[PDB]
Amino acid sequence: IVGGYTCQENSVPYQVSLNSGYHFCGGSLINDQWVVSAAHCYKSRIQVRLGEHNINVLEGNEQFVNAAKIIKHPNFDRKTLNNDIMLIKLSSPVKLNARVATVALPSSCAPAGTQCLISGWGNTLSSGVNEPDLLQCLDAPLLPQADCEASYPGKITDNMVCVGFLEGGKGSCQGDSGGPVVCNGELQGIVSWGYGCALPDNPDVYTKVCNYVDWIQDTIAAN
Amino acid sequence: IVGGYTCQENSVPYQVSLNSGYHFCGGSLINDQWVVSAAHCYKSRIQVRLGEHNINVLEGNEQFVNAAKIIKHPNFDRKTLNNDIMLIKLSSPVKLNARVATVALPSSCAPAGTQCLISGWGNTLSSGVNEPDLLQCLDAPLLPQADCEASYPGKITDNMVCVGFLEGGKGSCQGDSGGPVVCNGELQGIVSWGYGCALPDNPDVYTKVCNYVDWIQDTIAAN
Ligand SMILES: [Ca+2]
Ligand SMILES: [Ca+2]
Repeated sequence: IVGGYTCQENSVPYQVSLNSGYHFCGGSLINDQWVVSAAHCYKSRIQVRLGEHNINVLEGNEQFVNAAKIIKHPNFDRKTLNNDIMLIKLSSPVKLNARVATVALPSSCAPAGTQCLISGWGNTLSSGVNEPDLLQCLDAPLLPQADCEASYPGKITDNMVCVGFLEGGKGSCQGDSGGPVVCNGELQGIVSWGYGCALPDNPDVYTKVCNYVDWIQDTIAAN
Repeated sequence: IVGGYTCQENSVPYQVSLNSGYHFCGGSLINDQWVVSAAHCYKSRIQVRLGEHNINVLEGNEQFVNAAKIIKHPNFDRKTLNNDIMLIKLSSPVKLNARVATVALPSSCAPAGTQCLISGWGNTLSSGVNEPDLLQCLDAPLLPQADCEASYPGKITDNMVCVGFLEGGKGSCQGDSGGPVVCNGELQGIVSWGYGCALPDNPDVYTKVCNYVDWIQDTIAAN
């Protein structure tokens, strides 16, 4: 997260870090046994870390659990990043508490102009790389589809929404991928892709969660 | 390497990739049993990969060897990046050939205006991250010390040299660290740090190898 602020500790309780020997993607806890992330974050072995604030320091609220089942959306297109959604079933249920909590699935598609919360341990620079220790937060609005499209001529599907600032300076970056976009307490997007980081005219693109609720439910039920 | 070109295969034979389960730094083969890198690339276990072109594909010329002894310069300052030089003794001597060859230590400090060759598997973007598969190359000049200093007021020591373009667009980035800066066939610098990547007014900084020859020799001899 470029140009965000440090979240208050454990203030984003559904935020998880996907770890493969290092943090590589975020995710969201949607029930005591399941995490939703980006399909582009797939790896054959993943340790899910919940209750984190400082990814490099054991603060006492961490829960570390291995991924049992990792399910990429059957129509994920690694080329367009269309259907960039994946589900992770935890090897075991976590203890839900103050610092480890679930986030609701969306009851509807949020309108353009809604203010959402984006979080992650992703790169904090507009140029070069700086990996933060503490979880970063960013308040940003949902843009109208037409600005989305204009920005990435021919690349936006209806399973994608733009979130951000057309003027630059703030945004999601590498390492924020698969993390949450929460609006009025519901998960509206999954951090997916953008061009550069925090650059003018290049908003962030998110997987539109409101398009997969069914998919999410069925999968969880069948698995 | 931002704005460089793809090296001709095995055309930079002394170039090594430092691997810890993934490429994280470059280095230079200076003899059949030793690699010079950046101290900031230290890790307690490293596999050195020589004869690479495509870091993700086994092309048939690779030599993979574990690091036996990893020696950071005793005055390395993790804060200023002063003395950012490290030596790696390979668990065993490599077979020197066409694609795996050594690069000479400098007989003298190169003058400003000399054209050097920079190579690496580092990030190729000015904003955001793109890790290349093939080794990237960049021809760039050595800048006068005064431009160096002006650029990073209070941060340059005499063990540092700037290499690059004051106008931006070309440069070393994350992942090129510890790699070579070769001028007229001799190792003149080790990729060390810069602000952003490929940005105007922010040249790259390299460890000045001509200041450590003695150190290099003694170490090799004593170890
Ligand atoms: Ca922690
Ligand atoms: Ca290879």
